[PDB]
Amino acid sequence: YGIVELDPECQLQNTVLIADLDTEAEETSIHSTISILAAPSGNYKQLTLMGGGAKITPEMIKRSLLLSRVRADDLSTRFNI
Amino acid sequence: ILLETISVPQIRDVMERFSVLCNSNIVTNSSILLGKILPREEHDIAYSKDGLPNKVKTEDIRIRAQNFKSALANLEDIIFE
Amino acid sequence: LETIEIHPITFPPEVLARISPELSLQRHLSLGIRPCLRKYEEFRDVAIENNTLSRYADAGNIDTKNNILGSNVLKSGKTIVITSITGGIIEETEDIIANYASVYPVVEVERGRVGACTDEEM
Amino acid sequence: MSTFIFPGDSFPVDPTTPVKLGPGIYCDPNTQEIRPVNTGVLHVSAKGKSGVQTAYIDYSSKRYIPSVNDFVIGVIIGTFSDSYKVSLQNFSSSVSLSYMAFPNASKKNRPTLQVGDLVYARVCTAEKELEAEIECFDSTTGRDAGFGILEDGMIIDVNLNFARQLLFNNDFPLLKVLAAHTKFEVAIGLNGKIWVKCEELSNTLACYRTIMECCQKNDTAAFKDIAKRQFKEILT
Amino acid sequence: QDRRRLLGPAAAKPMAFSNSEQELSLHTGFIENCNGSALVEARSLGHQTSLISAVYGPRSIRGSFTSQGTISIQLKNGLLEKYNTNELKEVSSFLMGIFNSVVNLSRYPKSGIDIFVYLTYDKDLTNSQISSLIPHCITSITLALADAGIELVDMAGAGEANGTVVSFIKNGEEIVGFWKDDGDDEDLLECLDRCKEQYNRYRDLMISCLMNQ
Amino acid sequence: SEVITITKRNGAFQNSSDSQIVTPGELVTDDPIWMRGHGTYFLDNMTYSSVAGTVSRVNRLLSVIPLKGRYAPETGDHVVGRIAEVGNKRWKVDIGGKQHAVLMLGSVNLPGGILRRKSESDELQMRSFLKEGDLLNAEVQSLFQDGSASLHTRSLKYGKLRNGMFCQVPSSLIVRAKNHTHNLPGNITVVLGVNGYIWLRKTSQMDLARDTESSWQIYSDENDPSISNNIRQAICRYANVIKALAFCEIGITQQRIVSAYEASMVYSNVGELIEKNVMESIGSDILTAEKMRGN
Amino acid sequence: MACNFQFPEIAYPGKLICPQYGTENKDGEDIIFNYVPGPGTKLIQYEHNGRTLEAITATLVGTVRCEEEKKTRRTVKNILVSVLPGNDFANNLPKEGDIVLTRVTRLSLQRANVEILAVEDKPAATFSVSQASSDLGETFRGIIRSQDVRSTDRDRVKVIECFKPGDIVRAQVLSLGDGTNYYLTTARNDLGVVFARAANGAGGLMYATDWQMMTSPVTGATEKRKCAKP
Amino acid sequence: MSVQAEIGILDHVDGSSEFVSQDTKVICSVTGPIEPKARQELPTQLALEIIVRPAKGVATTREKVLEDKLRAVLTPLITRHCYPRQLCQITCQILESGEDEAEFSLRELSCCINAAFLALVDAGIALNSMCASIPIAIIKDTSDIIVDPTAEQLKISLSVHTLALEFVNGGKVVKNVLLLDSNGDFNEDQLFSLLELGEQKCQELVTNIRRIIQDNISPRLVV
Ligand SMILES: [Br-]
Ligand SMILES: [Br-]
Ligand SMILES: [Br-]
Repeated sequence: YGIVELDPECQLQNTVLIADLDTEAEETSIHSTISILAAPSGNYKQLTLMGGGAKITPEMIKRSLLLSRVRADDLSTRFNI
Repeated sequence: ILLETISVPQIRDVMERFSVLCNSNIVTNSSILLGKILPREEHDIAYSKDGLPNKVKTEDIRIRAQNFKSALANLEDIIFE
Repeated sequence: LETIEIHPITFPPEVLARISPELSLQRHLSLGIRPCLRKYEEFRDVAIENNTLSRYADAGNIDTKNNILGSNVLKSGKTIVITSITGGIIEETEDIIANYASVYPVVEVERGRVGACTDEEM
Repeated sequence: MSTFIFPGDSFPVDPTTPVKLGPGIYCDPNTQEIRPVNTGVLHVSAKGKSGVQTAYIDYSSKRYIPSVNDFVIGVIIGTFSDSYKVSLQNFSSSVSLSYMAFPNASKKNRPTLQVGDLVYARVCTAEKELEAEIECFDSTTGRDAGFGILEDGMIIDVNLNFARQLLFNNDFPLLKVLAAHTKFEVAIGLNGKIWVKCEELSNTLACYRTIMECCQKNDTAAFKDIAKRQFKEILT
Repeated sequence: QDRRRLLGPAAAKPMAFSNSEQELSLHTGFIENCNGSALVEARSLGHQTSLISAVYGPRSIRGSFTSQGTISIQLKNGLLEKYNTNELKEVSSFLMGIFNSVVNLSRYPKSGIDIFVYLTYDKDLTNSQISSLIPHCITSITLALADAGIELVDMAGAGEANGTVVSFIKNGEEIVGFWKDDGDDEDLLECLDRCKEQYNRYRDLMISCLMNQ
Repeated sequence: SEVITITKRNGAFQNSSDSQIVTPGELVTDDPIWMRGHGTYFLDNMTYSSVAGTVSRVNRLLSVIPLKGRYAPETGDHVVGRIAEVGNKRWKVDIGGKQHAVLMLGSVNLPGGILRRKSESDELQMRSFLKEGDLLNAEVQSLFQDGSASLHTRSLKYGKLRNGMFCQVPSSLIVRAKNHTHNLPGNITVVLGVNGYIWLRKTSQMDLARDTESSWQIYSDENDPSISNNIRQAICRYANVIKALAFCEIGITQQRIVSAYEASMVYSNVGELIEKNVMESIGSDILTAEKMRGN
Repeated sequence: MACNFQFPEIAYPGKLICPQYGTENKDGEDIIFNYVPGPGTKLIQYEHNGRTLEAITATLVGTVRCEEEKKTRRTVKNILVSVLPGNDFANNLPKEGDIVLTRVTRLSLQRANVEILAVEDKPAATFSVSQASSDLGETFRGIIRSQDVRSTDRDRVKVIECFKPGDIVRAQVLSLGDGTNYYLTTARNDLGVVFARAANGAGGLMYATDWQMMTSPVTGATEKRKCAKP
Repeated sequence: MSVQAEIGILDHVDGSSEFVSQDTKVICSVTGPIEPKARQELPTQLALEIIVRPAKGVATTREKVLEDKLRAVLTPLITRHCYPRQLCQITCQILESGEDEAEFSLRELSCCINAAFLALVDAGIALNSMCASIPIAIIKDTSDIIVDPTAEQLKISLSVHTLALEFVNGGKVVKNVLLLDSNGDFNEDQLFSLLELGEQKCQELVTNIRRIIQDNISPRLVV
């Protein structure tokens, strides 16, 4: 997961949590990131917090942990392995 | 040879021999191992409050793409200082 | 009392992404989306195929000239990952870490280059 | 006991007061806030100085960074088409010394400086994202302002603080305690280089050893004794 | 052992165990990392092969200057069947000669076209084998180059018959490469005909793939 | 030897006014008055040799001329060179010395010549005049401090080479002369560079006018569209006899070449001139011919 | 801008398109069509029936397009035959005269080193983005000399006041140069710094208010750069 | 939290330090800003060359991970835009593991972060703020959260943690969490209890570091 601050001078037509980083644009410009290894049981095996950009708040951590569980539940049961 | 050196009967001759040459030259690729998995297009999912994954439609992403392109080009607006 | 208007130079999404990745990100985020055309909390889908490369793929017709014990071909979005497990044997002579083993992985990220192992792979 | 400041700490001076920022102090281009980025003693100039107060941080360092109007000691390490390639410090980015940056310069006659020569020069331009430049003359008058080649002698490595004190502080006893032992001429560079030359090698060597030890101890009330035992030890 | 990889314990020893004409599958442009890519899978008798090609170029070459482009081809061992590095180099050289006769190099000054062919999955089910993989490599490289947008004089294809490999262009009129290991004596004419039949079939499927897909 | 001549040998890796010869470290003289030149070094009164060669005394300049060494460019030499690289506003051309010679953009004749107006696009389009691999005539205009040569082609005599073939001999076998371009029987012309680089081409109108719209095509890679086989087979023959003279350590001159060319006519096929015994005899016949013609 | 009906619609590498020359009869006069090998095609000499023949052959996979271009008595129309695929920096490699979008990587006292990121295509305008990586030096590098910065006063030009590291400079190709560096220019009104941030990307967005001055709407602080005419 | 550090111990480096926590001793050196290699050059920012050397044997992929995590901490700390197209070499020589290196690298990483920071301070390189790192572990049966655990405590641990925070305002305001490297079995409640106690001991460490920095550097400066 990644955390970015919305820049007022870039709007078309205040932090945001982004899930599953892809594309050069996100890998290059997002310096606050979270990596999780979550077991479907409910516990966690790995939790990496790297805050080089926006401040990593407890809310951002909790939301990430929640999504990691939801993602883990999906990946574990999907392919019946 | 060069242009102007060549005459009209010579051109129609060339057109003739070409038509002769052109008209003289005249099972499905089912997967074996990695044929189903590798060329598979990108799909995206969203996890609702239920924790269940939800399929994001392809055309939704295509429209999402073309709408941004119009909002970036035409909807560039004017910057006042 | 000096009021001046400026016409901002615009660029196609692909050009902008190459010119300024940071700006390309912020532009997308202002419309609730991301440069990869996904929303803030949308994950990439996942498709896998297990044991397709293993010698134990067909229980009826076990391969003889194969040493792969297990395998997995995974594709998520546009990225493809191919994993194969092989084995070896060595002579030997609570929940503490001293009672657990691991696998020895060699990852290769094909990026069209040739040479030593990158810092990414290591 | 001194008033130490650390990076990230709140800047004492208020925005209502016009402040000229020196070394150690950083003005964030994005948030416009003024914040200290170096560790040391904060120095703020008294008010009344033409309505502008100068604030900076004295921090310990030995890696020189080129700034305009600095007297430095460089060494010629290369000769390009229109300028010299000169090193102000080992492993640092090279500086350029133009062939026209000399007294009595001409497009027909290049200077006679060879690679390996020491030059006392002044930094004329020091852009952050560009190769810095030095000059060996006065840009307005055209004369040599004591700039140019340093014949023979010995050069000494010294931390930027020790060199700055030796050049700008008159209360620094080092030049005095050395004059009480022998005659000597000295060039002082803000890039942490000190050039010393006497009539005899034994005296230059004695000066070298004193300056080295004094730089190491950094105890002002001990320079006279160090010079005493050094010039004595040479006599043996 | 190695300070750049995790190869495990040294006292460990690898596990040793005791005791139509062709079916094709073609796919192009599935690797976003490069300019052109291809997937070629073939199944026949007691041997199936799944190889992947990837073309990187035209990219920068910071050395002197060249009026035309420079092609490089590298074959990599896959997961299952391994080959000698020498043998992979030899095929690479043989492939370089072929595509230096097909790629319109004049259109890419001071540029480099680096072509990678991954011998991903080569299964030997028989309960110099490299000769039977060569025509599939040429097919993959041709597909990848065309998918990359690199100009080609003609669709280069090939065939294999009794250890003899020969690649054709121009409806099989001319030859861009000839390879022969083992085989028999005075069997040149028979091999040329059999390979041209494979060349024609491969070329049709390639064009069908480059168009419809 | 119908197809290939293979000479064999067993049990061996290989076959096995006086000029004063000196070796490195050898004492040449002990007279401090001497001015020490190349090939020497000194310590007080003693002058030693740095190379293996013959002691040379010109006036009060003592030097030792080496037995071997690369071509040393003198100012005013007529050399043939190949463009090694192109940069900024100059070319670097391979002459065959220790260093590449330089050829400034202002030292050549631009196409269209005196009528051409100066353009700042020429320095960015130098590759349209002389690119890597091109051969050319050039004169050693000046010399650098180390000894490197600065070339120039400011003449109709000098310029890009075509309509022929290249071959090279050791520079020691070609000396300085009044002129190095020569016309030979068979309608071919030789260009004997002092550096040992030789160019054999079909005789052009300029080559004839030497002893008796075109300025736009002085850098064209295109050859003469009409070159007869008799000229081509002449070039091959002249090439082989030059290699034959070189094989026998015989100094190449315009007379020696023509003499060898006519003497080689004994052999029907031109390819017979590549064999050792043929080369040795041809060179030997030239030396003996000069013997009984000189005395 | 219309090919004859005897031409193929789709094309793959090796497919014949048309002879080198064509002709027709209109209004009692014979019109001569001079077909020129364009991008994606090449004149190839084939043999058939014993007599040789040179015909336009497609070298790419895509559609065939034709366009007329020019720059006793007889009339001749020159037609340009090309093949367009149907993003790809390949077929549109930077050539002399082309306009490109570059990024300044290093400034020197006499020149400005950049890397080509995209090339302008010929009829908003279209672009072809280089897919190469700027992290591995995979991108074609170029050089903007000090005398090619602007048109007026090319003798006295300070590089530090024209460009800055990270700036996105729109330039035009002068020559291919060597294998290392292209040679570019910005000596026109629509050339120069197009996109930039204050303090080398450490600040906010700057727009080209003046042709020689870039300002930030938020901070108000300005910087001196050789900007493209707004 | 009885750590001990020394500053400016190396002669041929712009800055150096020696950080010691229990048995874990790491010496660090920093040279910069200096001329960078072409492949290292960054047009606008400073390039970091980060090297980690093990106490035993040669550098392997293990230390390559230590270099990577140490990079994540030092990168946002340094005001890199002050040094465009320039290089800063940062070398860490772990002298004593203070832990079973075959199982853990916890204490070595924290000690490298603290030492690198101190070396950057000594070298006089522009820093946006301060920083402190501590190793934390959770024991098997007791499940207690032990800050700065011993090697023997690690052997009987269920999870190991590296916490490095970014401090401003005289070491009182946590600007951000530079690095949190949690490994092993743990739940959400344990995580925040870890972060709460971890922040306290980190803040105590900065205060101690600030003391060490001033004690060593002030004699060099003038009043
Ligand atoms: Br291992
Ligand atoms: Br030379
Ligand atoms: Br202009």
